[PDB]
Amino acid sequence: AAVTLHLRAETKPLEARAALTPTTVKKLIAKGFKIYVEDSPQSTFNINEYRQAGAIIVPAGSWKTAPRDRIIIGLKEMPETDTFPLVHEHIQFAHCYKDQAGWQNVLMRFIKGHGTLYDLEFLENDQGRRVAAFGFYAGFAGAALGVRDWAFKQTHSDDEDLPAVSPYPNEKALVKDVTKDYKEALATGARKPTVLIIGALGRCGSGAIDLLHKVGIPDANILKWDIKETSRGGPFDEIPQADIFINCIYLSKPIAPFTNMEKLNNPNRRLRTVVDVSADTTNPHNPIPIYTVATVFNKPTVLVPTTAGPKLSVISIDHLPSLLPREASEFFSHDLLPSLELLPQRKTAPVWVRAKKLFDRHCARVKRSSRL
Repeated sequence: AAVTLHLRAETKPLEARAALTPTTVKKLIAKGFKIYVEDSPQSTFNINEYRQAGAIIVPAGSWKTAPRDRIIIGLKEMPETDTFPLVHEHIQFAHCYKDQAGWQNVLMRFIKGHGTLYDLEFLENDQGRRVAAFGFYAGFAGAALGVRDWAFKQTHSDDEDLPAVSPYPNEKALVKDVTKDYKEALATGARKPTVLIIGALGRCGSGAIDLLHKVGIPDANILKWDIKETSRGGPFDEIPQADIFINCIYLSKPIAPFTNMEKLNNPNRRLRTVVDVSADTTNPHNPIPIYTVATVFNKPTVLVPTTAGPKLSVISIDHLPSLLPREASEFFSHDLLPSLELLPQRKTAPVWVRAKKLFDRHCARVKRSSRL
């Protein structure tokens, strides 16, 4: 019943996280698994770390010719330019269950090769909770950039914007960089910022709070809100009153927004930075209707066109965990490990059976002449 996992190197541009880390590979091998790991220069992990963990090192792309019994595990989707049949059982975020452009073609590759897709985004426990995501570090990274933008505004003129950001090698490095910016801001006479976090109880909230504490922002300066508070109904005066606002709650139904331009266009507004960790350009009812652009690492902030009050910017990056690829990967792999240990019995174990049945359901939606 021994299982063989093959960690394919990511091809998606700039993706430096990994589905399995050296630490998790070591544990799996200790559990009887056989693990192959493809060399990946862009990975934040050095290939030698996997070698020392006991992995069999192979060339990038080797999975395409690997024995059919190997389970191919990766993080991001396959290149839309690849069209050959997928014959293996794959574990990955395929992004083809929400009618994404070209989703049918994605599934057709599996159908043609008689392969199987166990999508990471829908892998859940028996209670319905996802087994592995990147919430904590999405909030941690979000808070880090939030502090950096707030600090930038204290040390530069409004004519300048926060410069391009890049992934950090480890948490210590990120905290050190944010702390430096932070201290430089305080040196000018700015007071320690007040931070409002909506969704403070979830993992994203926990992550944001952890970054704030580590940078030195007092627990007293953090207003921790969640459903209990948001249930009052927006707009919330606490948002314009805070120096930094971090949102961790995803809302897409018709309800009063958390804030709006009417409330932001006020000379007494203190708010300088809004980090919407739940940012989604595809959201039909954005609870923070003050931006339409999804910012990116090379241009992290976008101006909110206010008519009164100090310069206000939004950070709407949808892949914040990529700012700390190593830690994001360690947390993710750790959370995923228990499910991975059930692969030997994936034919009957609900966590995997659910994923397989989900795959079958979506495949059944695909009607093509080539299947006749």
